Amino acid sequence: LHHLTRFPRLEFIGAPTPLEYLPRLSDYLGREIYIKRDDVTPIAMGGNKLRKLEFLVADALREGADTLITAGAIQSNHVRQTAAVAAKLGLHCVALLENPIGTTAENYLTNGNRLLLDLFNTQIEMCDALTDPDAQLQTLATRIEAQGFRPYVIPVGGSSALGAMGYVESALEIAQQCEVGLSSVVVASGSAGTHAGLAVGLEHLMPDVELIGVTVSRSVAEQKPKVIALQQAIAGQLALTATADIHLWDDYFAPGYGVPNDAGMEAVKLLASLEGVLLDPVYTGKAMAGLIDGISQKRFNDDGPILFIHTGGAPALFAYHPHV
Amino acid sequence: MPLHHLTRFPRLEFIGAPTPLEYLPRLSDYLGREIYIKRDDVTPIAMGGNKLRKLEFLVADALREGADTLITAGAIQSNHVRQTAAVAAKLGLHCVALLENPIGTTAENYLTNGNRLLLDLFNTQIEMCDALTDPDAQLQTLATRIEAQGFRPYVIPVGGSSALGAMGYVESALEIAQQCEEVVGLSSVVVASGSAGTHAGLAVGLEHLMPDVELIGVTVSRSVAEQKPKVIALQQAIAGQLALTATADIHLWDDYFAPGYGVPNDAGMEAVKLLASLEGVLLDPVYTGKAMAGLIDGISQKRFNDDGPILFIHTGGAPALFAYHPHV
Repeated sequence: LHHLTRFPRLEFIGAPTPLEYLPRLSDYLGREIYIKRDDVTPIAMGGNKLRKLEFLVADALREGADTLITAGAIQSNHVRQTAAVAAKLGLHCVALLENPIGTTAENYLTNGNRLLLDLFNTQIEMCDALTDPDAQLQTLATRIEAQGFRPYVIPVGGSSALGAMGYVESALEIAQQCEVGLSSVVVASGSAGTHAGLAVGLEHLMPDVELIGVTVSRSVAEQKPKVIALQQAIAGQLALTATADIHLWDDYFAPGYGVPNDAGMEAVKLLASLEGVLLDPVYTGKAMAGLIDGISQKRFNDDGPILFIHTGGAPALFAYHPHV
Repeated sequence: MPLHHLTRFPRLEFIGAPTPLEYLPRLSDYLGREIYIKRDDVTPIAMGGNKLRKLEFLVADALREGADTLITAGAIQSNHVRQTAAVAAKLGLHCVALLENPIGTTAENYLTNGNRLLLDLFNTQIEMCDALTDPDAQLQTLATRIEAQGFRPYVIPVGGSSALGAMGYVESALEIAQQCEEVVGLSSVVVASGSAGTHAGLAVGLEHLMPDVELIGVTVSRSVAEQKPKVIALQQAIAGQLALTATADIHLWDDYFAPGYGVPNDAGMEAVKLLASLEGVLLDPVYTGKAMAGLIDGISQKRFNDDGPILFIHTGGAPALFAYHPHV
């Protein structure tokens, strides 16, 4: 795994993020539950996207870029973290945003992550839909370049093979921190970089552990090709083999990306009330709902300890309140 | 060596490792002065903040007493209440909160979003009152009612600001001294001064570890005349508990909080926008935005002892941004 040091990398996090036992949640579910606190990173309310940006933005600087361009929903955590990093480094930031849920709710449209974008002086470009994100970002990049800037394009969710190296890094922390008998790891699976990064790292570091991605936007059939593709791409770049099966549960995100559901919201309440831990309605709440039902349906490989990867997202709580 | 009596006070571990102390190169470039930041806003519990350091001592005391319930008070958008509630949930303690609306707003996000929203997630029992006219007395009346239900209550004062709670910031000063060692020779430290525990704890710690550093408290709710005896009372009580003397004068600037506690002002807003746009750092309209506006003006007016490096204590507060939006 030494090839990770060959990639340029900025230091946004520093020390490994905490890995904690959750004794009250464990007592309630009758199962040992641990949490990787990737929500606690120091930049602009934190999250998983920061691990990716350590690599992506290092690349951006290597190319001498002065502008970061990315895309996501109005309430995207990735756009928020990209914009914070841009501000920190004196780079301009252009965000291509969509309204994925057709809401006119004031807090969704203007509060939460979207509010922070304004504080970070993000240039906002609206679009009807992100039907072809890569191509749409490329078009915007040319226009911004025509204005006299030197743009660097960061893909949706920061999920490229390079971005996903942040989660190979996270896997190293996990492996060091777990040295008890961990059986399963649960993570939200969205743009797939987090899932795929963890997949490559955990195959080599903790081969006996089962990694489960809980989809937040797509069926198993649509999502599996995406995760596998990144997995193979990451593996090649690190000069590793990656043969582990990708596991995905798609039962926990209906009626679609960015729409809260009851199981998800109840998971948010459960973690807040038992552990003082804040999840979110779009990602971690749905992923935790998956973990809980996995216990209910005896869906994991065995009865042993489960590690939940907290990827962040809590600023969305304030955007989604009171509804829509 | 000098702060060794801190050992005798029981404490829970909520923070873990020392919080980051960071240079702010873009802010420093703009202000023409070396600016560092102590990131007490980045702690692991429910969006972080200064109040957590106090809770390490207060809640340890509660557990030693056999208490199963935490009672405290503050504004609807109190960070202290939010952090207290989060710790209570984590430890399986009941939490009861006496809340007031200090600004008389009817704005829906102030009333129900931000910190207030999180209170419901932590299952806090919420008690409204017209105003916290006598917080200590009102807390005791509530404690009596709660005790009558069979609960074993532990009353935490507004802001967590008792001599015991303030030990959290004596501890913070130890981190600061260690982090600055052979790295930076600080001239000044700036912190928001509210219920006064943070200011007072830092005052005691810094007098002993870094006596030549100038500690500036920027008031968020009171004039220098009203605030200073509160800080001094705590400073002296903290020193006593540690078998130390504290002879340092307390310094406060009160020019930066008008028109009052919990009301945003223009300079505060501009300080929030400055830190966000230059450093990707999130301040808040009630506390840190106002303290930072003080730091900035202090530089502009040459209010500090000299032209040397300034450390800003980031005490947190950012969830209030979502409560104050779009207006109050």
